Amino acid sequence: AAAAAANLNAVRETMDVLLEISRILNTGLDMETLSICVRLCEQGINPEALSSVIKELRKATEALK
Amino acid sequence: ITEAALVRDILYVFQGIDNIKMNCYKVENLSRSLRDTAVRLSELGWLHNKIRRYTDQRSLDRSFGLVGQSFCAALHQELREYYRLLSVLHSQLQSLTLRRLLVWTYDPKIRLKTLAALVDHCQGRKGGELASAVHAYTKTGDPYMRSLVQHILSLVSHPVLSFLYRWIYDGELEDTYHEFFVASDP
Amino acid sequence: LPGTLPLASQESAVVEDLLYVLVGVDGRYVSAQPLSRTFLVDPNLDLSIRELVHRILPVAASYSAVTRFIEEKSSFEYGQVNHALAAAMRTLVKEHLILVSQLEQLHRQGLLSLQKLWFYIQPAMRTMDILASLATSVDKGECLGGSTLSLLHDRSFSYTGDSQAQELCLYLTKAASAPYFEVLEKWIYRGIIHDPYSEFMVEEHEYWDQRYTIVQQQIPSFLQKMADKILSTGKYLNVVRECGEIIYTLKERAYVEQIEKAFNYASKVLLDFLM
Amino acid sequence: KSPNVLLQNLCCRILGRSEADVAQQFQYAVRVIGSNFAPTVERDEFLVAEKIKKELIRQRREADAALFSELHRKLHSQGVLKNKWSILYLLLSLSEDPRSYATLFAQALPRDAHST
Amino acid sequence: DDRVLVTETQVIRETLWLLSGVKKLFIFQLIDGKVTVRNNIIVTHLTHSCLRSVLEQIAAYGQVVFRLQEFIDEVMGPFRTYQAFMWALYKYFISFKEELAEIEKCIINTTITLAIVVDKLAPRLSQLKVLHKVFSTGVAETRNVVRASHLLNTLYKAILEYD
Amino acid sequence: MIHELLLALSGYPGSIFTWNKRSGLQVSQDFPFLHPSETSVLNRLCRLGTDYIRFTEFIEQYTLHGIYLRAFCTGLDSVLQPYRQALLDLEQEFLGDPHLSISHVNYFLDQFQLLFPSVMVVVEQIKSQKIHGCQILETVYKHSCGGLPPVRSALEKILAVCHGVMYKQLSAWM
Repeated sequence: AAAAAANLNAVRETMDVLLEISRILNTGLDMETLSICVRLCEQGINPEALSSVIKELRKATEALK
Repeated sequence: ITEAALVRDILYVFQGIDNIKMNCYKVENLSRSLRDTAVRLSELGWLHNKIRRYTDQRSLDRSFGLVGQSFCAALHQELREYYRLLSVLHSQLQSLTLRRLLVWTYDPKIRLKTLAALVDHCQGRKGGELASAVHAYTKTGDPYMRSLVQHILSLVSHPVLSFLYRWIYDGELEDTYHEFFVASDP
Repeated sequence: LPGTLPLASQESAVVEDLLYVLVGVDGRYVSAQPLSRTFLVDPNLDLSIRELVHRILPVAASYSAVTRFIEEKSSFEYGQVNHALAAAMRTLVKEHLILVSQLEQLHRQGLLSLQKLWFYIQPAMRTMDILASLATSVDKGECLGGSTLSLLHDRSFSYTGDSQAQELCLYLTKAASAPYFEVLEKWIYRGIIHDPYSEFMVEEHEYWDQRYTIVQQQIPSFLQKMADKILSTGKYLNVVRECGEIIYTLKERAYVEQIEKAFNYASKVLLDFLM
Repeated sequence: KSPNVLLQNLCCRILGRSEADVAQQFQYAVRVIGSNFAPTVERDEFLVAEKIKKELIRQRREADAALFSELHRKLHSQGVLKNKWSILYLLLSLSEDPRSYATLFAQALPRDAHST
Repeated sequence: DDRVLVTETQVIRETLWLLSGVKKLFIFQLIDGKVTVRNNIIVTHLTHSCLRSVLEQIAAYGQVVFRLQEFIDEVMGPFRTYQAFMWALYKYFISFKEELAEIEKCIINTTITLAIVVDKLAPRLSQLKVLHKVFSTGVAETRNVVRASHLLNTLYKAILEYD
Repeated sequence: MIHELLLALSGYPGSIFTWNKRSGLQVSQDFPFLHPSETSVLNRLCRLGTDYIRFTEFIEQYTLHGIYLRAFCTGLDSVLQPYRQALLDLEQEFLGDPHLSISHVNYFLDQFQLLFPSVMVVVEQIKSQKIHGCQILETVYKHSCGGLPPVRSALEKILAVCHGVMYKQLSAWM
């Protein structure tokens, strides 16, 4: 109806602002990957643990390339 | 008197507009633990006056020169930012408290400490003699001040290097106000 | 009037009053006394509290002597070293003001008991105990210039087994030495000596052994090994000029080796200039 | 979705593969994420903010340090984000400088003082 | 005192009609050949007086376009000069009308408010003010040879002023 | 009240922001809904509105005569263009999030607050000394050697278009 379209707008905003904080900080993330890391952080997950993973899978994708 | 009410007036004393009234901003009840922290916070707003009076008294007379403008018009780019901080702080008042302000406004307690003491060391200096008295603030060593004043010098010394690059390649000095160190005789 | 207040509840009044004294502002019951600061607590208070209050205050008294070291040793008439020492000694004060903010916001939910407080500030009771010892040992014997860079190199050697106050006293001397090592790279790679305040180890005058002479006091006491090659390096650069990067590290001599690489060239341009 | 199926999308975004191909890495990602799920430090967005400004100032980029302060307020303005501490704690960690000591400065509280 | 409390977008549509030269509008009700704002118009904001201020300016522009439309009307319903003069004026209006009409498209189908449509129409409300002075000398005047000579000579004089 | 103000800064005065023929734009008196401390910043904000009104009133009046006065006003609107454009923007930012206060609105003007004041006496010297003819191309030039970078970059534009007249006449004669 309406309250189901007002929420899809307030999420496209926040997902557009977090993409600005992401580029001025020069994280290699992009709009597709960043939506995965946000969902995870909503359920409650150690960002000291989740960031060690991303700092590793990005560190192994080079040995294969 | 609620703590929130103090947070409402302090966000104005940071500008000059006065419970807190006007040299210390004597506040006039409430508990002693509140008056003391207000006093120091209110006084930061008083500094903002001393730096505002100069960029308003000298933006009036037209006999301050060409350097005294690039200085009086470089104390404003370092004030719009101080007006952006007051913007952010006001949006959260709708939560922040006194002890939370101290960390927020601990850094702009220094920039408003150098600028409010940079406009007193150069009071009657006009022309190049002012670009030589905002350079005697660079021999300080403090990595936070020596990288602030060494920027205002890069704006104040632009008009000086405008006569120089004129009086060297074309030899046509022109300054109705006597600023350049090369004085001509009619 | 705490005598008419219960035990388990009046504790909630001291913790939010004590949470202000650590900033510098006076308090409600635990007040400060005029001037090494002395404090007064209460005539009628529970003895099970006053003995623990006196265990928290030594981070405030050790703070009221650092914030007064910043607002004074920032005056120009103290050299280009006692300045950058007061700046790098200010960032820690900023991080100490954040640690008091996060306590008040955690105090609103009541999750902050007095016993819980004594454990939270422990990182602050060790740091603000180091700086309150340098700021009282740099002003005891009036130091400015090199003699303020020596003291930060011995007070970093005493904490050789702490590994926590040895990372700190390396962060200060790494930042309180950038001004000194910026006048040196002008005296070795060239002959000019700026030194607006009298702090450098080499001063000039106005037949040639009285031109430049070492000042003995203002020696960093970790360049004392090469106090003669520095003076001899620039001196050779001037008898030719008028005719026609360094970083500080501990247990690593990358700057002691960097000076020899320029003095070994300073002579090869003058000696060849006379042959 | 669930965090277990969601962790596998990540391994397919970073590494370009299908879930039938990359299963050794996803075996290593469950080892780290699992058993380290609960947050270990007290959560506050204030401290993490004063560390992204302190970092963009350290790179002589003083203009973006005052732009972040305007982007961090908009996050609160809309209000679709529950844990704003986590996503900033992560974006700060993956930050690279386009171009030492940290036991002196402010660190987060340990959560060991409380009986978790 | 009662007021109608009109919405916001409705004003811009009405303003476009005033620009078009149409009459009998719920706003800007003329009385004696002089368009004039009503008295009960108010928006949720703008304190009921600034609205009377901003509309009063646009009204001054309606007068410039209403009078010209009255002039073109009094030629349609063999001078060979006025009739040849309106065809130039009439030709200018069609093109001017297209820009105003186009804007109306972007209203029904992007946010649009008062302060935006005005600044978008700056290079038109400028060109329009000239006609209020060029035509003022073509209307203040009896013989058919002096009304056509004095008009045609006013242009060649008014152009040398703008060179 | 926001959209109310953004019109008062445009040249349309109302009940909240009365207009006086001598002093200029100013707030009427205390208002209960708003705080009593804001009554100052607005008065500091109106010191800018008074400039634009007294500008556009003079621009329209064209007053004295001469092409060099016509072209000066013709150019005077060009330097005044970024002021309008930067004002249209304020409404867009307020249309997005409804948590922005007058503080941010006052902050946005920033550059216009330090420019108008220095470009106000240039007009006053003209209307108070009957500066007729090409003598304007010096009265504006004697103020073009000012220190303020923003001003040094504003009047130079006006002198850049005012020269277009001389360059028109000069080539027509030579």
